[PDB]
Amino acid sequence: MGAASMTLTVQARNLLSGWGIKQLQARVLAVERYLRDQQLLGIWGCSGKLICCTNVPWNSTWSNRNLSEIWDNMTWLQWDKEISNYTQIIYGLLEESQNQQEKNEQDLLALD
Amino acid sequence: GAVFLGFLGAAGSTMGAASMTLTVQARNLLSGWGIKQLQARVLAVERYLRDQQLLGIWGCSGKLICCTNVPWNSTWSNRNLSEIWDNMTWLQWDKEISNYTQIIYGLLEESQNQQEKNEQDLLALD
Amino acid sequence: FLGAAGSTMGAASMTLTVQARNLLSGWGIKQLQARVLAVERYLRDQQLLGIWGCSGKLICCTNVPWNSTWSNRNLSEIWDNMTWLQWDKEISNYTQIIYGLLEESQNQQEKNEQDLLALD
Amino acid sequence: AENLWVTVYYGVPVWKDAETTLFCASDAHNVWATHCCVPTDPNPQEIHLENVTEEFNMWKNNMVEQMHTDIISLWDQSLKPCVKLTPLCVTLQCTNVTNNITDDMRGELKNCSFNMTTELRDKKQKVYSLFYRLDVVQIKEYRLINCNTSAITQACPKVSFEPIPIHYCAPAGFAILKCKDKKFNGTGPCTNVSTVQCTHGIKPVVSTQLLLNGSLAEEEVIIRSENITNNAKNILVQLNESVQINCTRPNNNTRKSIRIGPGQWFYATGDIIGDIRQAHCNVSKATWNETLGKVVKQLRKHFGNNTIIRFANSSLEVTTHSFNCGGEFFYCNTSGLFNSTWISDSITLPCRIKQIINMWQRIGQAMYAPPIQGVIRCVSNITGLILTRDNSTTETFRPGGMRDNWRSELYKYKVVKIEPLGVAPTRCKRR
Amino acid sequence: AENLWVTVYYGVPVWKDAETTLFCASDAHNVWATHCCVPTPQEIHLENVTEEFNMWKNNMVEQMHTDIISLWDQSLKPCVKLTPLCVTLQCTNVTNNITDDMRGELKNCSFNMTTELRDKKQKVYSLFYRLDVVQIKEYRLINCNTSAITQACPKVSFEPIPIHYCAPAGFAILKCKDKKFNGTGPCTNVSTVQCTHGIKPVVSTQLLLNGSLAEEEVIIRSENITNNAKNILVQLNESVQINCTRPNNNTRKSIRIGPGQWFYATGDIIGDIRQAHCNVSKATWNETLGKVVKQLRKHFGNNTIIRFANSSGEVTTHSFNCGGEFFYCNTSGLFNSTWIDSITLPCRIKQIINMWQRIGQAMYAPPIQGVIRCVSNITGLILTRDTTETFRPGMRDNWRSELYKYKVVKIEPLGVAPTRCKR
Amino acid sequence: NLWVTVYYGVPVWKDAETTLFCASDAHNVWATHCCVPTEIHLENVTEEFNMWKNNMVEQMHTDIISLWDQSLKPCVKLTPLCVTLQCTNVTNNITDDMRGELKNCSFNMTDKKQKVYSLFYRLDVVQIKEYRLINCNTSAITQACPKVSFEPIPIHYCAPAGFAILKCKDKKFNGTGPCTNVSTVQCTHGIKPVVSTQLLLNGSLAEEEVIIRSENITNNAKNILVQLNESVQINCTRPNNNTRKSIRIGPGQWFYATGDIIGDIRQAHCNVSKATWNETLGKVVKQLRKHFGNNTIIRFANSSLEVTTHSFNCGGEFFYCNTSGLFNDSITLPCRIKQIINMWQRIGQAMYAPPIQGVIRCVSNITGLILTRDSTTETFRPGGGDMRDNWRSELYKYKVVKIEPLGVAPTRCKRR
Ligand SMILES: *[C@@H]1O[C@H](CO)[C@@H](O[C@@H]2O[C@H](CO)[C@@H](O[C@@H]3O[C@H](CO)[C@@H](O)[C@H](O)[C@@H]3O)[C@H](O)[C@H]2NC(C)=O)[C@H](O)[C@H]1NC(C)=O
Ligand SMILES: *[C@@H]1O[C@H](CO)[C@@H](O[C@@H]2O[C@H](CO)[C@@H](O[C@@H]3O[C@H](CO)[C@@H](O)[C@H](O)[C@@H]3O)[C@H](O)[C@H]2NC(C)=O)[C@H](O)[C@H]1NC(C)=O
Ligand SMILES: *[C@@H]1O[C@H](CO)[C@@H](O[C@@H]2O[C@H](CO)[C@@H](O[C@@H]3O[C@H](CO)[C@@H](O)[C@H](O)[C@@H]3O)[C@H](O)[C@H]2NC(C)=O)[C@H](O)[C@H]1NC(C)=O
Ligand SMILES: *[C@@H]1O[C@H](CO)[C@@H](O)[C@H](O)[C@H]1NC(C)=O
Ligand SMILES: *[C@@H]1O[C@H](CO)[C@@H](O)[C@H](O)[C@H]1NC(C)=O
Ligand SMILES: *[C@@H]1O[C@H](CO)[C@@H](O)[C@H](O)[C@H]1NC(C)=O
Ligand SMILES: *[C@@H]1O[C@H](CO)[C@@H](O)[C@H](O)[C@H]1NC(C)=O
Ligand SMILES: *[C@@H]1O[C@H](CO)[C@@H](O)[C@H](O)[C@H]1NC(C)=O
Ligand SMILES: *[C@@H]1O[C@H](CO)[C@@H](O)[C@H](O)[C@H]1NC(C)=O
Ligand SMILES: *[C@@H]1O[C@H](CO)[C@@H](O)[C@H](O)[C@H]1NC(C)=O
Ligand SMILES: *[C@@H]1O[C@H](CO)[C@@H](O)[C@H](O)[C@H]1NC(C)=O
Ligand SMILES: *[C@@H]1O[C@H](CO)[C@@H](O)[C@H](O)[C@H]1NC(C)=O
Ligand SMILES: *[C@@H]1O[C@H](CO)[C@@H](O)[C@H](O)[C@H]1NC(C)=O
Ligand SMILES: *[C@@H]1O[C@H](CO)[C@@H](O)[C@H](O)[C@H]1NC(C)=O
Ligand SMILES: *[C@@H]1O[C@H](CO)[C@@H](O)[C@H](O)[C@H]1NC(C)=O
Ligand SMILES: *[C@@H]1O[C@H](CO)[C@@H](O)[C@H](O)[C@H]1NC(C)=O
Ligand SMILES: *[C@@H]1O[C@H](CO)[C@@H](O)[C@H](O)[C@H]1NC(C)=O
Ligand SMILES: *[C@@H]1O[C@H](CO)[C@@H](O)[C@H](O)[C@H]1NC(C)=O
Ligand SMILES: *[C@@H]1O[C@H](CO)[C@@H](O)[C@H](O)[C@H]1NC(C)=O
Ligand SMILES: *[C@@H]1O[C@H](CO)[C@@H](O)[C@H](O)[C@H]1NC(C)=O
Ligand SMILES: *[C@@H]1O[C@H](CO)[C@@H](O)[C@H](O)[C@H]1NC(C)=O
Ligand SMILES: *[C@@H]1O[C@H](CO)[C@@H](O)[C@H](O)[C@H]1NC(C)=O
Ligand SMILES: *[C@@H]1O[C@H](CO)[C@@H](O)[C@H](O)[C@H]1NC(C)=O
Ligand SMILES: *[C@@H]1O[C@H](CO)[C@@H](O)[C@H](O)[C@H]1NC(C)=O
Repeated sequence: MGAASMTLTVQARNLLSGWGIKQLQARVLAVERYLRDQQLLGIWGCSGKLICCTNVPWNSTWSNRNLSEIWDNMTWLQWDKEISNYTQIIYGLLEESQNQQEKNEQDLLALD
Repeated sequence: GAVFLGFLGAAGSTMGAASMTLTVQARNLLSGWGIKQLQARVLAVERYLRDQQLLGIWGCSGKLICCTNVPWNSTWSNRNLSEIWDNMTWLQWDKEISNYTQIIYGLLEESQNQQEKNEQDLLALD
Repeated sequence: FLGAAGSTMGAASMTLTVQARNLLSGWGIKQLQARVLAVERYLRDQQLLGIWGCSGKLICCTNVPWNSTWSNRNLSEIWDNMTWLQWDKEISNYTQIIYGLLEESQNQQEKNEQDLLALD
Repeated sequence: AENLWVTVYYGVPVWKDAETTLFCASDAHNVWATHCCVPTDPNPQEIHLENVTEEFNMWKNNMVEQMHTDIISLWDQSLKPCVKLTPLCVTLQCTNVTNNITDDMRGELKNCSFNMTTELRDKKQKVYSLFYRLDVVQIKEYRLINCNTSAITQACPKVSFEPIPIHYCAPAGFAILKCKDKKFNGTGPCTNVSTVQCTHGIKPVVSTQLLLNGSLAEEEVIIRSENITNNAKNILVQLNESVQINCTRPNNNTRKSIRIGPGQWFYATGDIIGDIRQAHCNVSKATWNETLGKVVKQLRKHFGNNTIIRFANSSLEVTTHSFNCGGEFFYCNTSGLFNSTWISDSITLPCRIKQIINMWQRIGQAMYAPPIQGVIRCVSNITGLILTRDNSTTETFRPGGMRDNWRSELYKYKVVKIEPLGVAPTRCKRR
Repeated sequence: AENLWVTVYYGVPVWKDAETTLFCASDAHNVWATHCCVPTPQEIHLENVTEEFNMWKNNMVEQMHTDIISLWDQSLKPCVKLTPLCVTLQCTNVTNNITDDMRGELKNCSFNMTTELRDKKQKVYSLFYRLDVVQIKEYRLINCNTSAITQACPKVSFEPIPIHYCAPAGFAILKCKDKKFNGTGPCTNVSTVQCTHGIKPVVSTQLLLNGSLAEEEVIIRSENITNNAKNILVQLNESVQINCTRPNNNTRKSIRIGPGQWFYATGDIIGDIRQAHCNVSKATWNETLGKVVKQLRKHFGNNTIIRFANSSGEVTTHSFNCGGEFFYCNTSGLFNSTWIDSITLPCRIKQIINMWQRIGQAMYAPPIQGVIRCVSNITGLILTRDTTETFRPGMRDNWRSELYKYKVVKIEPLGVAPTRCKR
Repeated sequence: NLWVTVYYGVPVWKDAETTLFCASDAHNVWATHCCVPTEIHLENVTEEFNMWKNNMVEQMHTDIISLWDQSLKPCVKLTPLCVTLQCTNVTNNITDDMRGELKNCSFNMTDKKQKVYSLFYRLDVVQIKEYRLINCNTSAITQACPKVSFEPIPIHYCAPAGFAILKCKDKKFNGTGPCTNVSTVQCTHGIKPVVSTQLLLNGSLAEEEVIIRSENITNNAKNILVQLNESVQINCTRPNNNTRKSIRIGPGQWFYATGDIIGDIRQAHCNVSKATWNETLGKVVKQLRKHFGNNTIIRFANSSLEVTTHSFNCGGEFFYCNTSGLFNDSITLPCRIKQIINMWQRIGQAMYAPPIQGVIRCVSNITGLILTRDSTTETFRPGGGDMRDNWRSELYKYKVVKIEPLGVAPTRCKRR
């Protein structure tokens, strides 16, 4: 998955590019899908980033493969399938961690 | 239907607790013959973007909670923190100070413009 | 709003916010299309800034140098006795060279930051 | 707590009253079935707002106005791509149908003949059909009630106009606040408020005077009106028990399909296989008498405990009890249901049938309801009443009432707009 | 000179010429009022901005033209089609105290019309203008068999209430404030506006009614002054008031023509029958031409004799609508003599209107009930040209004369420039 | 030890059904519709394709029908054609079978009642010397506007943003299963929306061998689509030099009638070289036997109007032909010309196709066949109808997927 992620921009850019109602539906949908993904990154504290670290530990429940093998002789398509039943879980955890982190920062900033 | 849970659950709670459920409200924005439905969808996007643009203008992009460098004026509200927080609900707060929101928003933009310039001048060697 | 259009850059650079907030606020299919188009144009510009390290900024400084083949002027020449309209004409070309460079710099910067974070 | 600073919060749980566009949603050939294209669960989840008091107002509820508009618009849309009966706007020659007819009906049905077009423009055919008296007028030549006003479109026999529950759902950024207060009169503060995405499911039943198949009060009879002392306003009465009513058209009818043009068909009443009997509806006596007494008790609560309450009849569409049973239109008499004075086994209501139907008080449009074969019977639940009022200590109430049918179901809901940004003072400032 | 880096700025005041769709707004049964439902006065001066404005290459006019045609065609879609009226009319002369100048003007026509209920016919009659029918006492309607004629719904008003065109988000309208600007080229007094502030969509030929006035001088504009293939648009700095009347007390004869359809016929005329003329003050007209000529000479010479001539062989007349009726006024009494108390002009009336420049899709204008008067302002003229020179009286130009000062531009807020900062 | 890292721009996709739009390179209904003007190899991608579950096919079917109705809708309806028609036979210089093929008819059109005459093909008219125009009595017949062209032009289907089209490059892909040579495109190759039955005209050829595809090769209820690796040229002509007669209907409404034939009357026909056909059929059977068994000798049979005869739109005029003799120097197939067309499989509204003046000649490429099944040796017959198979033959290599560029993976880092 390393080589596959050397650049995350070529596939990130131009996702907003270019009776007749169906053409509007296609355009409206493209915008909505774009915004939904950006919305999710924002609430996880990853706005503006393609790669971000978080404070949610990785569970062996989700996967018990080591970093070797996961990140090398494998790709993203089967990876996504292997952990497809945990995405709701992970997203919920990311949301909770971000909310607590912002509160903690607000308090530290107020204290000094 | 997993997302629509706890939405406005904190509405009757005090501000002190409600401030910890911001994600829940935020995650339910957007989301959710056929001649009026596109207007409904377009509007949801437009309202969303207007709020995000405004946070961007104020230098709060990417945050649910952002601190500014603008002092609070006692003329907008002369209450102490212990009477606002851990006492009032957000609805009660919104029914008050509603006459000063434009004032606050305007001066927040001016503050950010000063900051954008100061950063450009101080990012330079000096 | 555009009152600063005839002012020189650096003066006309003040209160950029007035021109930003007014980009979103102030048979029937044509109006529906107009609303969609304004949204798409807004987002195309925001994505372009967003892919650079300029997300949420009005003034953004980055690591891409001038090679002095584009502007072909010094700073007194550029930031005085010159409007933004004139400047846009003076460097109407090279636009995408710069955009490509800004993206490459940002991708490299992000990768370097993630390794520095991890290796600590 | 001095030298406080502005902090901006996004995702703040507040709202303001607002009007917007609602979506049609449903559970899991029909006018609403092909409109609600969004699946949703019946009995959607509610989020209770534990300490929220909110102001509700059943009147000036835009949800009602939007529903009224949606029902009419869908009706017109489904009726649009159907056979026009302009070729039927001809002089008729009619006689009486008196072959095996009981009394109180002579003159109700007529045997009418006319010269109709065929597939070719140079050919004509002699055809005949039966018509109901209410739709046929003197110029023994007769005219239809149409032509004098407007054109008539035949309803497509292939599409059902039966109500199904439909749910109204908020667009993103909006929310529906539902009042759970067991007994409120349509206005004022509500102290038990929950948030939902969709309404409970309302059947768009169209009727007059008596409200059929609605939601019953869970406790007592609830009387609601915009202004109870203003005789110009209607009173909506919500019952806590249903009164069951048996409606029927006992005659076994046939349908005569006539080709009038190039794939253009007219569906005529053919003939009657059995004898001719009057359409009617049956209400149990004990149930009605007690139901009415419950209403009276609640009226005394507002009009005096020493007053006299009278029920009198109405002053066609708003005079009789209109409903659609089995797909056929009925105009039933209510006399005998409102025939009493209250101081300190069943009833039969005769019914008339029209085939030409105009709707929502519009004049410029008309629909021809094709006949249906066989015998019609349905059973409905009377869930509420629409009543009106006329120095005196004796007060007379009468049946009455367009939008009241929906206002009576949407009373628990309010639509609000979410306003996620706000500011407040704190001790946090930027470095 | 050294160590400079790229920075970007968002909210930069730049723009480019652009073509977009503008939307309509209005200030508070009218055809435009129904369409222009949006309610609506900001203007920002640009102190040091010079900009290029144009005409004839200006797309705002094209949008207005299209919107007007569209609105009219849409408006007539649900109205009664006078399909069953291509019948032979039995027409005799109306002789009821008809004056000498219109002896052959009106016809009394009877015919067999279809009734509702399909089976019967009715004998009805109506009055027609001599310009509405064709003799073959045997008459037929003009051009009913090249096109069906649609009756305008009598309830719809076409009063030219001011129309405001407003920019969509991301766009702005620039205005030229140069009081003497000769149509096109650079303008050094420029401001930005949100809306055009209200243009009355008045439709006419030869004379432009109820428009804008110049503030200081009569302005003569043309794409090519030197050619004879362009119209000259003349904007006056003072209006000329003109009265019009149709003094014939006709009534509306309502005929049911089908199952919910009505035709509105001209009924019997009450009283004597007279022309429907218009009145222009002599002094105002004589001075107005003198003002035009003094400015016109700037392109022709001060020793050049300038003559005004009559119409060349709808357009050879002054077409306008007033009170809902269509007028065709004779302007031969105007535009006379050479340069180096009132005049009354006769007008004709027509009921079958081929709007703009189309062959079919004709409209029937129902008669108005009673008698009308209208008072209008002549605000400009459209003139053409053939030693000495002549000028003669002569749809987009009606709007070019109102929108010459407006331009639409697209805002492009993202800019790039060098400075001394980086990270 | 490990933490969740969030990645945006992740190269992951899922099967999806969306709305695609039309594009082209430069009066024609597709030219006025396809206003949009107009590859990457994936090194280790093995994707599953299924041409019979491909919704791109349904999109074409729907778009084409809608485009046709949209174009024919705003044209004159031939209301006054449903009149008693009076007819006699054409006897003027007819080459022996067109005896009884052409009729000379007259009628009274909307005093009015104007008597007019025109010629009709036998297949257009039904008896009640008293006649009626076929099917005018069951549905409205409208006249196609003569200014509208239905000539097929290449159509490219393009993905909306967020979607991509995967293409199978496997030289022998048989319509289902995994493909190990997958590339991504934004737009498909151009497909000409040629409408025909039995023989598929002007498509793309197989690159190496004949490819025989079906949902189930042993199920005789399904059609077999055969893609050839070489084209067969077919030359179709309508030899008669006719003229057109303009008849006023009403207030600017005109009917276009077939006028009299100038010169001799000859039979419409199509022809194919014998050697080419023989070898072509030989290629098909060599490979067809791989699914049905060896020890077999070549044998075919003819068909069971649009299904039993070949149908195409020739030069803008609907043309039908007898394929018997292809399936049992050159072979000539007799042909018939017809007006009053019920498109696809509808039995509702019909279009009247006005005549084209002059002799019509068209030459096209046979690129594939639709065959059905009748030890028992070979028993195959031409099949056809539905017209979705006509697009399956071009779209079989394409699939639409949704891109979902966001996901997570464990990493060694932690946010500070
Ligand atoms: C109030 O709700 C009741 C049901 O709780 C409605 O009565 C039912 O209405 C349906 C729809 O017309 C009837 O279905 C029909 O059944 C016959 C066979 O008997 C079938 O051939 C038809 O195609 C159709 O499916 C149903 O039988 C009837 N129930 C009873 C007890 O008669 C009632 O119509 C609603 N009231 C109003 C005013 O809509
Ligand atoms: C130039 O502007 C003047 C007004 O400044 C226009 O004249 C006015 O036109 C309106 C609409 O035709 C007249 O209103 C009508 O009056 C009758 C009176 O019985 C009423 O029944 C109608 O419902 C309607 O209100 C108005 O009276 C008339 N004003 C004058 C002074 O006569 C004029 O038509 C415009 N010129 C052009 C060419 O558009
Ligand atoms: C298969 O492809 C071939 C080649 O593209 C198609 O042949 C072409 O068909 C069109 C339509 O009939 C011909 O256009 C016409 O040409 C005449 C020439 O006199 C002109 O007067 C007409 O106005 C029109 O432009 C075109 O010339 C012809 N091309 C060639 C090389 O002969 C064929 O129709 C396609 N087959 C099918 C079933 O679609
Ligand atoms: C998800 O749950 C289903 C339950 O039937 C199971 O079959 C599937 O293998 C699970 N997927 C993963 C990634 O664990
Ligand atoms: C409701 O008010 C009581 C007052 O004592 C408070 O304790 C409780 O926490 C409030 N409810 C919520 C949900 O905050
Ligand atoms: C316009 O230029 C003059 C030059 O003297 C300057 O004084 C003035 O401030 C400038 N105005 C603006 C808006 O920049
Ligand atoms: C309806 O309300 C009356 C009030 O007196 C009560 O006696 C009766 O039991 C209630 N019926 C139901 C079904 O709750
Ligand atoms: C209504 O019909 C039902 C059918 O089961 C019957 O049991 C009930 O008694 C009827 N009620 C009346 C008032 O006829
Ligand atoms: C039916 O209603 C009319 C009033 O519309 C009333 O006079 C008549 O008496 C009623 N029928 C019966 C049986 O009472
Ligand atoms: C109307 O029709 C009758 C015959 O029904 C005929 O005698 C009469 O002349 C016709 N009149 C006109 C004006 O066409
Ligand atoms: C059309 O009408 C005109 C009268 O306007 C008449 O002279 C002409 O003969 C008519 N032509 C046809 C084809 O009916
Ligand atoms: C009309 O304008 C062109 C330039 O667009 C110019 O060359 C030509 O000479 C002008 N016509 C006359 C008569 O001068
Ligand atoms: C024009 O002036 C004459 C003078 O006698 C007068 O009678 C007539 O009514 C006037 N017409 C108009 C339109 O003012
Ligand atoms: C036009 O009408 C006005 C009405 O006030 C009148 O004063 C004026 O004199 C008239 N003009 C002419 C030329 O008659
Ligand atoms: C205008 O008035 C002057 C007065 O001297 C006269 O010579 C000239 O011919 C008049 N022109 C017109 C057009 O009336
Ligand atoms: C206009 O008036 C002049 C006056 O001499 C006359 O010659 C001309 O014929 C009139 N116009 C028309 C169309 O009659
Ligand atoms: C036309 O030919 C058919 C046979 O093809 C025959 O039945 C019919 O009677 C002939 N009609 C005439 C008028 O000759
Ligand atoms: C036209 O109508 C007349 C009416 O007498 C009839 O005799 C004639 O045969 C009809 N002609 C045609 C071709 O239908
Ligand atoms: C297609 O797949 C075959 C599998 O054997 C391979 O040999 C060939 O090189 C591949 N071609 C392309 C273009 O990928
Ligand atoms: C394929 O067709 C044969 C025909 O007999 C049938 O038995 C078999 O089950 C079918 N298989 C599939 C996957 O449809
Ligand atoms: C084959 O078709 C051509 C038309 O391209 C024709 O000229 C030729 O005569 C036909 N072949 C035979 C044997 O008739
Ligand atoms: C079709 O026509 C071409 C010339 O255009 C000719 O070479 C070819 O042999 C013909 N094909 C047949 C089957 O006759
Ligand atoms: C197939 O060929 C046989 C040969 O006898 C023939 O009778 C039959 O009608 C043909 N079928 C078709 C549809 O051409
Ligand atoms: C195929 O048709 C031709 C037509 O001439 C005939 O000669 C040949 O014998 C037939 N072959 C078979 C196998 O039926």
